[PDB]
Amino acid sequence: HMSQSNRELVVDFLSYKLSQKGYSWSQFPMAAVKQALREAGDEFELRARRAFSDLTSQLHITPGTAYQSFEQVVNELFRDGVNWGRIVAFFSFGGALCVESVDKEMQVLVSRIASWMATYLNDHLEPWIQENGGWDTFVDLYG
Repeated sequence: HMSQSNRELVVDFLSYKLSQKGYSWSQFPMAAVKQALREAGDEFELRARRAFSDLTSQLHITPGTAYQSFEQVVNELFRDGVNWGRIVAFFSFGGALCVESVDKEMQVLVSRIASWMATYLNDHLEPWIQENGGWDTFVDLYG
């Protein structure tokens, strides 16, 4: 399924980001997409250094936060619709939310942000991804 493999991209990117940053990932061709996406998230974070401080303060995530609040905040990245750069920003933002969750001693949220990201990607982003050549196109652009 497209939807299972999207779930796998999310868990890979999150695990990679948590490992990279000194955190545990223990609550958790494909290989080329995963590799492209890890690298694309590194490049974006080094260059743009976005804290997404607007989005994070709007969501102010806690174990009581519902998917619909996550969805509403993420939509702000897509207010002019989807493109590849905004998808990269969405993965990097979810990795930032996992890191912030552990830092707020809300480690329970990591697993939940992973499900929420997979839900949002499969629902809102996959239609555009498929229309635009699927994840192969992401590899064509990002190496």
